[PDB]
Amino acid sequence: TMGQVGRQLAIIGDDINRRYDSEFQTMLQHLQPTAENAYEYFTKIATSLFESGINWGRVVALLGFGYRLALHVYQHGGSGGSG
Amino acid sequence: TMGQVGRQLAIIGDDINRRYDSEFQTMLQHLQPTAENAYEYFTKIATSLFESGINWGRVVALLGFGYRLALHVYQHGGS
Amino acid sequence: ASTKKLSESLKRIGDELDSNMELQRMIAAVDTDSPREVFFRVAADMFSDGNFNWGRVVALFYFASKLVLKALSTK
Amino acid sequence: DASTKKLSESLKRIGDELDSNMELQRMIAAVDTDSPREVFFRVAADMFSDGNFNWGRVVALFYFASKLVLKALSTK
Ligand SMILES: [C][C][C][C][C][C][C][C][C][C][C][C][C][C][C]C(=O)O[C][C]([O])[C]OP([O])(=O)O[C][C]N([C])([C])[C]
Ligand SMILES: [C][C][C][C][C][C][C][C][C][C][C][C][C][C][C]C(=O)O[C][C]([O])[C]OP([O])(=O)O[C][C]N([C])([C])[C]
Ligand SMILES: [C][C][C][C][C][C][C][C][C][C][C][C][C][C][C]C(=O)O[C][C]([O])[C]OP([O])(=O)O[C][C]N([C])([C])[C]
Ligand SMILES: [Cl-]
Ligand code: NA
Ligand code: NA
Ligand SMILES: [Zn+2]
Repeated sequence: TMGQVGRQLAIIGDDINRRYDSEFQTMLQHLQPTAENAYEYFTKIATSLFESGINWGRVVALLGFGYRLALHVYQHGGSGGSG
Repeated sequence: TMGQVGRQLAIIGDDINRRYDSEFQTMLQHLQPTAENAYEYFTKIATSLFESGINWGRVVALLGFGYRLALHVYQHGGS
Repeated sequence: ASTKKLSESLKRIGDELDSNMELQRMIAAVDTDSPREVFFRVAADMFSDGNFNWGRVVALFYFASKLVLKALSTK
Repeated sequence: DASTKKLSESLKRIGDELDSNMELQRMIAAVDTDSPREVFFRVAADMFSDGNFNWGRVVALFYFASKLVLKALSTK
């Protein structure tokens, strides 16, 4: 049927999701309440990751978490207060 | 009347290219000859920028420069 | 070898992308469900005149990165 | 807005799988018959055509798509 490549990529994604379940679950545990808190935290993880050395895949994974942070703020953004 | 947004976005891009000509030129001045030379320098510029604080636009510009390095390797040096 | 000049250059480009009201208005006008088809169109329409520069690329990076955000807001 | 050790390790393992995944690399190399724009257009919808979503599919799509941008740029 149509979309064999997309399905293959969907299968590969499901496998990655399956094998690294804990790694993705860890991404849901550092959500930030505001854009400023997300930019701060995104910077801290990015800085740590680059200090450990990076490859193309690591930059892609970093941006994956970044969109997880952005999506949380974009749908459920707070307004400071907790400090 | 077909392709207005795309052409509108192209106009903004051209204006950005003109106003920040010197800035884009600085990107070409720091091109790298190999993949790992690109990953090292990309690391140093990213960490330097991150030390100054970032917003969405600043990350996009960093990834813009990242693709500038990447494209140069994916075409020339390091064949 | 040296990054401070490049760093400030990236700050200036990025801040224009982040504060350009016209760009933000275009991103907000492509709500209404379908970021996938809008990117498909803009990506080609942007280079229909045969010109290329990295001002267009980063503008497309910014525009596209915001459509990914919207797309994720449905699923 | 602080603890990062565990997340960093998680991103290293996910990122390293993507960077060394031979199948993903083979797929990226199999669509070198031009229009990376149209392939992305197709795979982006086809990979979520079953109504499922997870961030393994997202990062797989990010990786595959980020390589098509490189190829797209290699045409000028
Ligand atoms: C490849 C090429 C392209 C590239 C792309 C990538 C980039 C990076 C990303 C990640 C980043 C992450 C961090 C941040 C998060 C948050 O918060 O987020 C939210 C939103 O929403 C944003 O916020 P803000 O900024 O604050 O906002 C803006 C404006 N408005 C309108 C939204 C308010
Ligand atoms: C939105 C999300 C999506 C995802 C993300 C996007 C962005 C990315 C980051 C930047 C990237 C960084 C820059 C540098 C690198 C380079 O160099 O490059 C070149 C070649 O071409 C490449 O290199 P490599 O890859 O490493 O090599 C090839 C591969 N193999 C297979 C050969 C190993
Ligand atoms: C999921 C996630 C994922 C999503 C996101 C991503 C984004 C990306 C964007 C970027 C893209 C860019 C590339 C393109 C280039 C061009 O131009 O292409 C056409 C040709 O063909 C062109 O051609 P012409 O125009 O004809 O010619 C050229 C000119 N010169 C001057 C350069 C020679
Ligand atoms: Cl946003
Ligand atoms: Na916990
Ligand atoms: Na700790
Ligand atoms: Zn949320």
